[PDB]
Amino acid sequence: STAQGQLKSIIERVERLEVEKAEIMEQIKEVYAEAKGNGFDVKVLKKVVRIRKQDRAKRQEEDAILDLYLSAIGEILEHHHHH
Amino acid sequence: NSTAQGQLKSIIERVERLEVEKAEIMEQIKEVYAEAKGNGFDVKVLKKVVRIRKQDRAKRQEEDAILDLYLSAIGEILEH
Amino acid sequence: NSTAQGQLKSIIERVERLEVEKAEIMEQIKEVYAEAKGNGFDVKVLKKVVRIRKQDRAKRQEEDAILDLYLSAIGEILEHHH
Amino acid sequence: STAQGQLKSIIERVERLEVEKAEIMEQIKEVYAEAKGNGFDVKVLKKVVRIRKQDRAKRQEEDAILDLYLSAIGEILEHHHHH
DNA sequence: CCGAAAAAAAAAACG
DNA sequence: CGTTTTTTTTTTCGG
Repeated sequence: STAQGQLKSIIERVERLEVEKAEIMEQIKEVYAEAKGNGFDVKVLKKVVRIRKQDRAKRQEEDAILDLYLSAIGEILEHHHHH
Repeated sequence: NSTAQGQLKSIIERVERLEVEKAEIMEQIKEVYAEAKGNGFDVKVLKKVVRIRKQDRAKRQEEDAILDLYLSAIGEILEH
Repeated sequence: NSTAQGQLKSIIERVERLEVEKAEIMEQIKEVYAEAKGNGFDVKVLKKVVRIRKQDRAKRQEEDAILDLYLSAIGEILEHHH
Repeated sequence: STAQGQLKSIIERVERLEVEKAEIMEQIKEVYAEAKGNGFDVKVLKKVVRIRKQDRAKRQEEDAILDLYLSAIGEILEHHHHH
């Protein structure tokens, strides 16, 4: 039936995507293992990745607000030029 | 603290790319579930179905692992 | 602040006693495994057996939970035709 | 055989102990939940409990070193009670 | 936001 | 010692 087929496609797509996600997580562990093999401190590395992630989030908030300012300026410009 | 730092950069950049890909996957999963809800499905029940199937596969590999432990223990006893 | 201080110490003290008890339990578990090891058992295999049995109990609990979801969803569909 | 019975008592004792352990973890979680219900921040509470645990480890190590000093002094005292 | 469920990070046991 | 699981903290995600 159509509902059985929809169910099957849902479970199938989710399970494939989660396979891919597990592959990504495993590759990340590969990078950390190689970093450790070259003498790096994995724990501080993970802390660095977390900190850079947090700073990146702040920058994106700043960029969205920045775009608000740019939008208001854009309206002021179009109004200035015509009339 | 010189020529290791160039490698450090490759490390962090590779990690950041991989986590980008990971977030893209998570987003696709969320999209599939939201479309399922839009087609009248209960996302919570769907996730429980996926969860149980995942646990069953994990158990099956676990039992393969205990089997391998048994065969190894026997071989260790018989070799020495 | 002030009045909360009496509650704070009672909380931390009860939790810390409970953590004492939990650590004592972990010690007893290690004792059982060590004595079995002294009797020739393979501790790793034993832990795997305990772990598999626990996974079976978890799986059965999950099956009961999804069963309840099915029953509730059926009740939802039927009770909201009227 | 006797090894079958030993196996069974082992598995049952461990499983009984892990039952007890899960009940204790539940009591801890409940205490934190009611504390939160009284307006506390659970995360900071857990951080404090962890810090006190770390202090307890530090003091017990230092107390063991203290015992080394006390024992050596005791040896000097037994030597003294001879002169 | 909450409460459960996944994942990351931290801690510890085993050889 | 270190590694390779276990335990805890942090994060996710639907409601």
